Amino acid sequence: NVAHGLAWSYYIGYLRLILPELQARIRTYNQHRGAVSQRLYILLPLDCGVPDNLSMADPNIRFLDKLPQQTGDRAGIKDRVYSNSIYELLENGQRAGTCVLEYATPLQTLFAMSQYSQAGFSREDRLEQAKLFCRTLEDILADAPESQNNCRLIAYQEPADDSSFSLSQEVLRHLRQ
Amino acid sequence: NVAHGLAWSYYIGYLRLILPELQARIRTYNQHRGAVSQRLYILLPLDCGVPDNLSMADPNIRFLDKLPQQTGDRAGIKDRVYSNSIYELLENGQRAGTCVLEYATPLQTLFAMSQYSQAGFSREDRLEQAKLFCRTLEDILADAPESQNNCRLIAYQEPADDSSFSLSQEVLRHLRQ
Ligand SMILES: O=C(O)CCC(=O)c1cc(-c2c[nH]c3c(F)cccc23)cs1
Ligand SMILES: O=C(O)CCC(=O)c1cc(-c2c[nH]c3c(F)cccc23)cs1
Repeated sequence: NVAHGLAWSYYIGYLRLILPELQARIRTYNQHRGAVSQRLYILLPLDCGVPDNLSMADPNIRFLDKLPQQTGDRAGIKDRVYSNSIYELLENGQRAGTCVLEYATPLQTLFAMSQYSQAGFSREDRLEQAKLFCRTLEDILADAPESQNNCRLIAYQEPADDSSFSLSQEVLRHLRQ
Repeated sequence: NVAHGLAWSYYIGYLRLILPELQARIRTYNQHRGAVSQRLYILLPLDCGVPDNLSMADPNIRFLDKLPQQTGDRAGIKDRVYSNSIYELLENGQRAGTCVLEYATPLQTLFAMSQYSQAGFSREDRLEQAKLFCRTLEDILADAPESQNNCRLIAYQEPADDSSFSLSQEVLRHLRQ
């Protein structure tokens, strides 16, 4: 299935390469008002909507700073640059958590494939494939050596057509545990 | 199939985002001994072997310089950095071409999946899936609006067990046309 390959490729081509150096980069930031959490938090919206600006998805998610960059030679790209962003999570006007946060970009591919006739991916299959992506990635990371309390997947389905939804509260549930 | 999804994800998640700005970045480099070619050259080894150092794959492929970086907000990563590398191609001691060059990183995922028992991808399926990746990507890019004489795929199979192979000569065949 499409989602199976995408989950494996996201581990192999991205997470396996950034997760081993992540806690070092975070420790460095914290040492040079509240330490940044030690894990990469990955947003997995099951509606596969991936905005590029996180603060427009919820005003209580506020960009704070960039992590120091990681670079490595990758596939002929000399000093390929991996950048990641740190966010503050607010709750009733209070800073309640700080963490490295981003969306899983493969879900934006599921979204786009579903709109392109030539991709052979029907619009109505997005949700099932997003669920399959989330399950496959969780199963990969549970057994992966580069994941050492390094990463937390935050999967969520914003309520059917309508009701109240808070992305920042979804992240905070995981941060608190 | 695995390769179908990976080809679509490589277009959607990478090429669609860097190709529109590529000729601008190249024009800038050329203006601020022989101009860099106007296209991104993508190496598609059908054996799915993707080294991170290109000059160790062939001594006639020599790193020259980095393209100026492109940055954009991407999935919550503020100023996500896209770096690309420029190479000189030599032939009998002469510089015969200059171009932005890198490997298609999805082929390294096909290679890795084929070695991981949990990925359900048999070792003997690599070649067929690499061929399918190459065909799917060519068909995507042929109809893609962001590809305007912007990109050239270089697919090759290094001779069965043994005979002479020159990666630099493979790239030069395409550069010359
Ligand atoms: O996506 C960004 O730009 C920030 C994260 C990053 O640098 C990378 C992501 C992947 C990747 C592996 N598989 C993918 C897929 F199936 C769809 C989209 C992206 C990817 C390789 S590197
Ligand atoms: O791979 C690098 O780090 C340099 C190029 C780059 O930045 C990106 C690549 C992709 C990607 C989309 N699909 C992929 C897949 F299936 C396997 C591996 C990578 C990718 C997203 S961004």
